[PDB]
Amino acid sequence: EPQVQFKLVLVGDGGTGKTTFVKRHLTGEFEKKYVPTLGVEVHPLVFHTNRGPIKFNVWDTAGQEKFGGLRDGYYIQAQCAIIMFDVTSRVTYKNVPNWHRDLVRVCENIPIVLCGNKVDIKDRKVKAKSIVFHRKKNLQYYDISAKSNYNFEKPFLWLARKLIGDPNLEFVAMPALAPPEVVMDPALAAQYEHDLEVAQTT
Amino acid sequence: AAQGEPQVQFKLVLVGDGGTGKTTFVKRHLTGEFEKKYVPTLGVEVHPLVFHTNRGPIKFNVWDTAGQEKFGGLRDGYYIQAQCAIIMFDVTSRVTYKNVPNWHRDLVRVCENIPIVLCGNKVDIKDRKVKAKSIVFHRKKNLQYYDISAKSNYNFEKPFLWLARKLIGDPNLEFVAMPALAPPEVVMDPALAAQYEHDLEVAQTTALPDEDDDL
Ligand SMILES: Nc1nc2c(ncn2[C@@H]2O[C@H](COP(=O)(O)OP(=O)(O)O)[C@@H](O)[C@H]2O)c(=O)[nH]1
Ligand SMILES: Nc1nc2c(ncn2[C@@H]2O[C@H](COP(=O)(O)OP(=O)(O)O)[C@@H](O)[C@H]2O)c(=O)[nH]1
Ligand SMILES: [Mg+2]
Ligand SMILES: [Mg+2]
Repeated sequence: EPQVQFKLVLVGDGGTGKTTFVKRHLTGEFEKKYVPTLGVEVHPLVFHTNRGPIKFNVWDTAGQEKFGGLRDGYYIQAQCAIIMFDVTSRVTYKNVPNWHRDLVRVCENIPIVLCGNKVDIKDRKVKAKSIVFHRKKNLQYYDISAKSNYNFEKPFLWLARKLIGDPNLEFVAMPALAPPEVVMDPALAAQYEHDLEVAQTT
Repeated sequence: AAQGEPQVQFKLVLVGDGGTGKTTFVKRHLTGEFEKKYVPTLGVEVHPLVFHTNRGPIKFNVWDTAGQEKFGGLRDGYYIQAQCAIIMFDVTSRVTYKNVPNWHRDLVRVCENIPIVLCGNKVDIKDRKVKAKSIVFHRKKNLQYYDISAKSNYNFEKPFLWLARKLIGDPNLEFVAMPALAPPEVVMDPALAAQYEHDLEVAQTTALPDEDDDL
């Protein structure tokens, strides 16, 4: 018996929280592999479902998105992807169409999740209403906070259900995660769950 | 004290045009059909549908008509004190889907804002007429849509699980075992159903806003 494993490419502008988000899964950070010529650290994030164990091999840049775009060798053969932006910085959100264009060019029809990071910060600029355009392009969306572990499992559980072809798949146990570095205010979480229902109802 | 401690129970009214499959749908729960009670003043059968959740047992008292919706509207006593509802139509007959707004408006006049599920029945029939493209304009205030097939038991538990989450105020509530159901009288194609479920989700997002200024 082999191992069920998928290549996942994590992309988005420099400074949005890609490396802080991938590093919450403790054992994946411990067993990571650095490949200098591709400009990547591949993290093996194992998750335990009701039908057995699965492995997401998450590709995280080495910081070469700050002064340029990514090569075709980073994208080739990916089976799924995450695009990230910061919700306190509008320029990171406006570059989302161009990250999506690269994924489509090299990989065609793969399941992709869009993530808005840094929702623990009070003065938010990009809100639920501005994500409607991306949902019409077939991206799935979640509000995330990498520092407090808010909604960490959501992107990986939606991607596992799509790939396997089972809408009733569940995780039976959570992976060991880095302890929260900030508190996710509970009044802000309830308001943002309300914003998303109002924007996407009907 | 199990008998002293009451029962959690809700009145559910089941409404929609004559011939849409309401009686057939409510009869799939076998113990509900065996224990039903007749009310002669209003002409209704009340079926006690028991479901077992992760926090314990609950009971939906379903009020099914005796066919007086075929000749006209229903009296005020049928609707009074309902806590939730189901509105049904037939996907091979377009006049039943066009009367959906009139059934909704009767509900809100007597009962105001109770939680409602809209069901499109008879998705086992090959030549389907009302599809997902036409259905995604009706889901608005306090309402949810599910495709359904009463003869094959397709999606039977979905309307009842969405309503229990809304009535109790618990979005993580689950059913821990299924009720005994009448054995299927026709097969629902598994590849057809998944296609139909994906069609509703993509029709959802194509109807949506994209108009600046929304609060
Ligand atoms: N408060 C807060 N700061 C965050 C969060 N995610 C990232 N940051 C900050 O954003 C900066 C860049 O993070 P980094 O992981 O290097 O992002 P990357 O360049 O996309 O890989 C750092 O100062 C982080 O501490 C978040 O969830 N909350
Ligand atoms: N094939 C099929 N026929 C159905 C289904 N539901 C209802 N019918 C048929 O539709 C007709 C009306 O059913 P009935 O339960 O009397 O509906 P009511 O008047 O709304 O209470 C009958 O001939 C049923 O057998 C279904 O899921 N599949
Ligand atoms: Mg980085
Ligand atoms: Mg009937």
